[PDB]
Amino acid sequence: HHHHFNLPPGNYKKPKLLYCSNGGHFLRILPAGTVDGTRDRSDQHIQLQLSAESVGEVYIKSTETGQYLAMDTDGLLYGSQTPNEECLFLERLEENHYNTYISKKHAEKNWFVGLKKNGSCKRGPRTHYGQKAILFLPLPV
Repeated sequence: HHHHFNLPPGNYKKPKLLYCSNGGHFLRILPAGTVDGTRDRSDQHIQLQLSAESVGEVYIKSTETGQYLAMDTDGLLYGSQTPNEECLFLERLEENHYNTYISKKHAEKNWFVGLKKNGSCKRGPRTHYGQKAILFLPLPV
């Protein structure tokens, strides 16, 4: 293990919106496969269904398009049509409150899912423990 094992409560029974406290954007996976964030709660591409593959390891999938959130070899988030190694994330509690998602594939490098204040996703190498960009709150749809 390269990381702690404090897990968030909550479950995967229903879809969620992944709200980033950094700028208040919801993670969004557009049909074209791009990933970013939007503050529009009415967006049809921010409803996500998480599922556990192993305790603390999850897939994050767009309920609208079926695409899986994934992080590529250069740390960019993209929507994948099919599940692969780049789609698994270690879901952990952070700051005794938030959910953080570490790329399983690049876990030794501490690459997280994160959104900047302007709503653009952060590239893996630019993320790290301590940032507000990596902190999310799963909200009901």
